[PDB]
Amino acid sequence: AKRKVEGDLKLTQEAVADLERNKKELEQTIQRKDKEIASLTAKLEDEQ
Amino acid sequence: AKRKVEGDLKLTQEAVADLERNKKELEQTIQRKDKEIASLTAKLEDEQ
Repeated sequence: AKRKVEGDLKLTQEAVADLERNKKELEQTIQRKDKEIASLTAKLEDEQ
Repeated sequence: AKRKVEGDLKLTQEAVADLERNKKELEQTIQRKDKEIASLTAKLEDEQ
């Protein structure tokens, strides 16, 4: 049994490294959509 | 040796779930911003 518990822990850890892979593939979208509105919501009121 | 590792899974599962609860809000803020940028590209073009 201890083996099963350890296996579950390993699987949960696998989910977390991947959860680093999610959180950095998403934070790039945070910065990219930040610079787009910093381009657009600057230029929209100017073209207003 | 089994006993302390059983608690370590309880530690690591919620730390996974905390990022997994941070996973859905991080999509949610992008889903909050997925719509307006595709909207303002029309609005900037309609005013232009």
